[PDB]
Amino acid sequence: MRECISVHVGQAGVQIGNACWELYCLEHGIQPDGQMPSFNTFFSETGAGKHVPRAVFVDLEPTVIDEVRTGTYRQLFHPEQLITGKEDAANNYARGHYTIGKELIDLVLDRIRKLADQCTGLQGFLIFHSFGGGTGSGFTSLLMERLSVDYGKKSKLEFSIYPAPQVSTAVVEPYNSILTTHTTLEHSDCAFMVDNEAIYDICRRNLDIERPTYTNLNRLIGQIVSSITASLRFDGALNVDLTEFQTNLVPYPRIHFPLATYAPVISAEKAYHEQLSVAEITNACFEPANQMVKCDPRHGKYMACCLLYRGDVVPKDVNAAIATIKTKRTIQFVDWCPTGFKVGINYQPPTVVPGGDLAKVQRAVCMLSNTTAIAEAWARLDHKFDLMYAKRAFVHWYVGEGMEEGEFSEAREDMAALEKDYEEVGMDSV
Amino acid sequence: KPRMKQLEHKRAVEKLIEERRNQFLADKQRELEEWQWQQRRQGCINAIVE
Amino acid sequence: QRRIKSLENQLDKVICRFDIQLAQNATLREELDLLRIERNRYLNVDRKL
Amino acid sequence: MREIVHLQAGQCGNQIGAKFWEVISDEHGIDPTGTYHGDSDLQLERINVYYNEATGGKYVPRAVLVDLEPGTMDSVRSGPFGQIFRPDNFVFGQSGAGNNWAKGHYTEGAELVDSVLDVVRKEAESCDCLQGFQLTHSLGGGTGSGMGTLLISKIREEYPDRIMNTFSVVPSPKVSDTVVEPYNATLSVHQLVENTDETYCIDNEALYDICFRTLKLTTPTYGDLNHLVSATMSGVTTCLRFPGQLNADLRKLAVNMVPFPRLHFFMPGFAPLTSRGSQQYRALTVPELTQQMFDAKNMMAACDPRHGRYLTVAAVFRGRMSMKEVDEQMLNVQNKNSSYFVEWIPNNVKTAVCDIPPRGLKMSATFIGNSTAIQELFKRISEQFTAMFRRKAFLHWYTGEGMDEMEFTEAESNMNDLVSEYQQYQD
Amino acid sequence: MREIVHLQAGQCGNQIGAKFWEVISDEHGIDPTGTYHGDSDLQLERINVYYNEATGGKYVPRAVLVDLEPGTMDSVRSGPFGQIFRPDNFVFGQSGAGNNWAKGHYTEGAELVDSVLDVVRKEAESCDCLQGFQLTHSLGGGTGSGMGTLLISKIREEYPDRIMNTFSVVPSPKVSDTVVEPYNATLSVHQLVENTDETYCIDNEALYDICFRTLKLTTPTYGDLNHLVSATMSGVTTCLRFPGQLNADLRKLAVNMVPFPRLHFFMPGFAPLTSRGSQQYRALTVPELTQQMFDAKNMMAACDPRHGRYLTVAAVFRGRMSMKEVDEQMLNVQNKNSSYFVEWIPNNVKTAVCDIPPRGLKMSATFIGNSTAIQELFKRISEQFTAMFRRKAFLHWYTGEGMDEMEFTEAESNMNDLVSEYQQYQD
Amino acid sequence: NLENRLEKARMKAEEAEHITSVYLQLKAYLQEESLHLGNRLDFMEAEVVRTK
Amino acid sequence: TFPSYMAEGERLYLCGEFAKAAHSFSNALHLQSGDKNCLVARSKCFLKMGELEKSLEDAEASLQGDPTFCKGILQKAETLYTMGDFEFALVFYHRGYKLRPDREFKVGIQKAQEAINNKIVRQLLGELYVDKEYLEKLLLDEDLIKGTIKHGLTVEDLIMTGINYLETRSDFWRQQKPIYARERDRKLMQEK
Ligand SMILES: Nc1nc2c(ncn2[C@@H]2O[C@H](COP(=O)(O)OP(=O)(O)OP(=O)(O)O)[C@@H](O)[C@H]2O)c(=O)[nH]1
Ligand SMILES: Nc1nc2c(ncn2[C@@H]2O[C@H](COP(=O)(O)OP(=O)(O)O)[C@@H](O)[C@H]2O)c(=O)[nH]1
Ligand SMILES: Nc1nc2c(ncn2[C@@H]2O[C@H](COP(=O)(O)OP(=O)(O)O)[C@@H](O)[C@H]2O)c(=O)[nH]1
Ligand SMILES: [Mg+2]
Repeated sequence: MRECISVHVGQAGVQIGNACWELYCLEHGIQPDGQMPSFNTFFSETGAGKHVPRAVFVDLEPTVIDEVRTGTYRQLFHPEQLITGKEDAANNYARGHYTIGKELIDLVLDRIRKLADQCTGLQGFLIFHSFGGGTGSGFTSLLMERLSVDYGKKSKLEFSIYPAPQVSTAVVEPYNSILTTHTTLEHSDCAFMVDNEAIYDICRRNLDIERPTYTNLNRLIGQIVSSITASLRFDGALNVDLTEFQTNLVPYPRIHFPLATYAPVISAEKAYHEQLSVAEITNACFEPANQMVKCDPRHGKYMACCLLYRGDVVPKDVNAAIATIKTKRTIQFVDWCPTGFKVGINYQPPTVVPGGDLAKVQRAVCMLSNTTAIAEAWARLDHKFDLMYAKRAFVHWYVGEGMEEGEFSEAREDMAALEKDYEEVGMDSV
Repeated sequence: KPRMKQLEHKRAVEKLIEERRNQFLADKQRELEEWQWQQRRQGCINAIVE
Repeated sequence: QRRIKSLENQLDKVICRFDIQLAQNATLREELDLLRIERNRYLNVDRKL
Repeated sequence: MREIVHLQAGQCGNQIGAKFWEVISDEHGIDPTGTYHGDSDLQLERINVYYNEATGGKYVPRAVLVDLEPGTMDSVRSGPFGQIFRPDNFVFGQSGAGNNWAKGHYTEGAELVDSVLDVVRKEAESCDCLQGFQLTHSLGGGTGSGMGTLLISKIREEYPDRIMNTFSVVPSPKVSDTVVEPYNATLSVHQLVENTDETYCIDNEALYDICFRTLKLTTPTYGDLNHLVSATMSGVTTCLRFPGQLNADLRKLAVNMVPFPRLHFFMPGFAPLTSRGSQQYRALTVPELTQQMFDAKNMMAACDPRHGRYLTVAAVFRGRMSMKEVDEQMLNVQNKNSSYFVEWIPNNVKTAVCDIPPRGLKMSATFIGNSTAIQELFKRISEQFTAMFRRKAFLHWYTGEGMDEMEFTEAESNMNDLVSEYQQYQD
Repeated sequence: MREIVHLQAGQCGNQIGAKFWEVISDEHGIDPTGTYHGDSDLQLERINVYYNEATGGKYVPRAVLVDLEPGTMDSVRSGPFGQIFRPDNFVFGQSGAGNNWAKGHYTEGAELVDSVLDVVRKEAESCDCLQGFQLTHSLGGGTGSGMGTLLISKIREEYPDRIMNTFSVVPSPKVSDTVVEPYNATLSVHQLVENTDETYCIDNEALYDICFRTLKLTTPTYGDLNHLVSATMSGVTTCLRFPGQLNADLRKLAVNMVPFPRLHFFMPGFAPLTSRGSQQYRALTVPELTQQMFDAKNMMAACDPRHGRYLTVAAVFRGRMSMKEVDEQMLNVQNKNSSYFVEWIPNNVKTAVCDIPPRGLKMSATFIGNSTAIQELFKRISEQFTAMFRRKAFLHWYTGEGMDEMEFTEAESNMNDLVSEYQQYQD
Repeated sequence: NLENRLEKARMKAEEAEHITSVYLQLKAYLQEESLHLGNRLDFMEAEVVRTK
Repeated sequence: TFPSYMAEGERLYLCGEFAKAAHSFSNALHLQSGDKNCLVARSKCFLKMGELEKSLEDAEASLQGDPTFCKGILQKAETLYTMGDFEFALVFYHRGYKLRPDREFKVGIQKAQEAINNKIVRQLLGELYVDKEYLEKLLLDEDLIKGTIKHGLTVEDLIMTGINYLETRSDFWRQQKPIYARERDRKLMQEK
């Protein structure tokens, strides 16, 4: 009676969900078919025994969303809420938001409204997409525009695949990233940022296995979502819901872009050789090597941090695990937020997926914080846009897709004030 | 009694899984056997030509 | 000869596309009224309030 | 489902085109009669992209075959996979086009062009979501360029929202095979610059060496050369007919490539091209394929990329692999070799991964590349044209059939301004 | 149950009916002599429509075959399904009607009329509720144009109600078989407009086109042309001999295809007419048998329907089919070509659907469509008439056989009027 | 005669092409606004409550 | 510079939108002034946009340099005879045929011919089935929905922009086929 709706959009968002919904199937003991051998928050019940997930999988390209409806999990999902497309996005913001976006909205929001009516106590939303792809930029930002007026006060959480600083897949990717951040600033709630290359780095060093792929990439993203939302369903010593994440991750409405971190990411062999205590797993969060986004924390200042624990965590040894952090000087705390921390405690140790590379630990904590070191990550992306737009590089496709050129100038202007907020945050006040 | 009648409907509605899927497989073979029958009819007319 | 022939096929396509165009214009301008009727319904209860 | 009509028009076209259909049926498991006879199911799940179904298995290819004199077409018929095509599609005239653009673009051409667009219109209405067309011209020539250009132009006026890729053999640099090939090219390149989306210059001198140096074939015939050009077309369009991790429809591979709306000429390339008994001494990892992928010795075009600046390059990898390795090797390229890449678009490489390997090859990786070095080809044709137009050589056999000198002058102007556009970015 | 009394009249008609009687003989099962040998009771069921029961389970047909030269009827006997015909229902004169409407309508013929009306009367009142009285024949000859239109006349007086269909052959536009064709045809179209109630104009020139531009045949025999026509017939009387979902007999295909008493001349057309090599490459989705019917080509009447405004079209579909696909596709037609369909009648299209398909197929149809394009057919014949009476050419052979000149002029007038009225409703 | 009725219908087609474009843009203004149409009434429904 | 603006603008022109194409054509004029190649390209994109007068300005300002550009010779189709009155445009259609044959020029020549010899009822006669759109795009102006703002412009501007071209095409069809000539055609047909 306290459920939340998760919408997964795009090539990225669907494949995250396939490696994320296998975690909910394994935590609750849900079968792939959909019947039992509590559920309420992420699973519905059609009064018979066939558990139906309250998720809508929307995409513009049918060839990937077809794999969900033909594979093992074809019986679990409702065949009509799992909506396909007709024409693809082609990494265009101007296509998925203005040309082919608008033709797949009169029924997608109809699915969300019917899933809203089936609930009684909804309080949150959860979105998976990527800032680089056309569907994850254009179609997402239209959904933010639609959900801001349809529902409003309801929380709208978000998980994204950030532009990797060093490597890239698309080359109009900075074009998509700036325009989707423009719409997400005012029509969203909290946008949890994850990139690709840092997960590739932590899968080398901490995880013993090499040659990682999108299967291992998305299972770790499935772990960060399962850890952040496990407090809804399992009783814990200190519980937390999605609307609580509103008031302690953002001090200002313009900044709503925190980061994730999974601390006990270890292989099967290496967990024999060290013991995982909550004192040692807490300061393993703050190391820049374990950071899930390539932002060095010494450049920035920590604004607010969240530590959601799982399993047999003892709260006696979590404040001692934090009092060690505040005394050491490599984490920067200054006067305008001397509190800076929170924890959430759950009683469910993290499950293990068959064939997975993670070790079945009992003390899993996920570190969720917004830093001012995102400014230098955005100090290159606006420079990235200003290096391509300086002589009108690829934008003829955009103005060929219903886009007027005039928003790009005020997309600069609205984004130019964003790091002007960042320099206002970092300065001390006397 | 409400539990076992929803379970009773569970067996009753999953029998329409197997009946309609078998009907679909029987329908596609029925139209396929029509295609051979028209082709084996053409085999007979190509005989009397020969 | 082929000119006249090809030109017949051409005129056909033109008059046929014009026809399907009037059709979509007629599928609309009915559903435009379907966006005017509730448009002519709330402001009568807006002006009521 | 997206659909791609394969318009083949001309000797070199109907030739490689045939090969294309052989190196496409094998994958989708179709026999030389029209019937699914394959292993995995993933093969008929997307047959709706090149093969329309007929009655009971007959996957009739959506290919419109055009020429001018029954001959190349009859060869495609009387051959291997040759009867799969629907009779109507075979649209031919009677007279030849003696490599004279005028003939294929003016006097005759028109005569058959009407019929050609008829079959195209028909097979365009039998589509769920037309992605675009896939022309195959021999440029330098008549039934090739002369006709293709006419058809290409007509299509772009009828469907102004479709990606028309045009795998075209470019007037060879060293040994040409047509004394009037320069003339043809000039007028051709002019049209395929304002009426196309992703051309692919499939030169011959290059291909005739890649088989001599890499494959070490002792007697390379046209047969083998076409397997290479066919492979690229299958690669460009693999994520539209099979599953994957990072799919890439043609529109995507265009947006991430065609920079300013004119530099849309790309250089083709395949990945695992080793000889017969040399494989034993060579692994097949993303690292290895990438050496070859970017090796300029394995480019199906003539221009050397190390004499210009890669504007934007893409690669449609097909095979079970590690996205990390893909990014890692591509990253190294941009860094290790930076000067050879343009700087105003930092991310200069695009990766894509279809998860259905080619036949008898665990990992294949087609590479398409917009390299400024293409200036050479354009300049060469412009240069050769310059010599002929000057002393008005073989022109009564062109202007004789309706083609004023001003037409060829205008043509030269355009071809030369394309070279200007490219060099302006190299510096 | 209702029945139809064929009146196979005229040489051309004698033949048109012979291939037709073989076509119905098969659909129902009646073997080349009579003994039913079908494979589904659905056949025998209602055989009364075109077959009378005899002894030893024989079903001799109900056709008063007629002629004025004892030779064509003689061939009709010595042929294939010819023993079926009764040895008494063959009314044959001795003196041929040397291609002269007069010789057949006023002199030689008359003598035979009494005998024909007798047999007709007999086979006619030997029924329960006769539904029709067809008369297959040509309008450009002697017996047909002559005796045929007299039979039609005296029969519409004896039985003044039963539908009077008249599958007629109107002279071809270009090549003609006779010279005095005009006079004969013009005179026949006057004793047909104010008498019959469903004339179907079938033209040979048109038929040939549908046997070379659609059937890719090379040596069309008059016989093969007759089979296409016979198919149209079966279709117009299908929903009465075999069950269906929306049945429509002849009276219905009238109250829904003739918008004015006079206007009663309809053009025909079949649906699945594909060649052998292509028979397998094409699918038979209802959309396809809909495209190959509304096209100007698949029209057994040489009068481009693109130059008029179909006052009403029909479609006796035949074959287990989806009523949605039909109605839906028929609306696309209704709209896609609203500029070719008159408006004074909101919806112009009757959609009947049977169940038993044409022997050996999957679906079929007849495009019985009243168009204002038939105005052209009579105008070409009239252009010729006024270009002979003007000089009283080939008229000494007509005025002779008790015939006045005012009669000829009266035909030009009653024909000019049809053409004129047809245009008034085309505006 | 046939060219003269081609270009006349080619002319008549484009003035039906325009009317489609001006009607679809008229639709788009009504469609987005029908979303804000309900909560404006809900806000004013609470307005009758607050001044009650 | 100039080659980007043409290639998108010509492609936008073919792709159905004409307002955005003409903008891309217009930006190219701020690269080089006397650019006949692009001046005709505007006037192709401006005739299609309903309005007429700017297309004539771009048509003339093209061919004020040299009468040799056959593509620009096509453009003068929009002169008097086709825009109004009952005679002019053939004087240029013939002089274009003195140049390269250009089968498209002949189309204008056969059109400009013996036609030089020549409220509800008038609108329904002159305008075809789109006359249902014409009254209905005027009956939608008698409301309060007109006073709005879509993007920069107003909703009432769009509701009158379609009416403006339909009224412009009304006189264009009236000039080609006069109402006076329509009575003569009907009278001669009935009498004969
Ligand atoms: N972590 C993760 N990222 C993915 C996955 N799939 C795609 N991406 C990201 O998506 C980015 C590019 O977007 P696309 O590949 O075009 O996918 P998309 O965002 O849905 O856009 P469309 O393909 O047009 O629908 C890449 O840089 C990837 O980082 C995935 O399965 N896991
Ligand atoms: N790839 C490939 N190229 C070919 C083949 N046959 C001819 N060519 C090339 O086509 C060019 C000449 O084309 P041409 O025969 O004139 O084409 P046409 O004008 O359409 O007849 C030569 O330079 C050849 O290199 C072939 O089978 N495969
Ligand atoms: N379709 C078709 N038409 C025929 C056939 N035989 C004759 N005709 C037509 O009938 C005319 C021959 O005249 P005929 O029938 O002998 O004259 P009649 O018997 O005195 O009325 C020719 O103009 C042919 O067009 C046939 O087998 N099929
Ligand atoms: Mg996608």
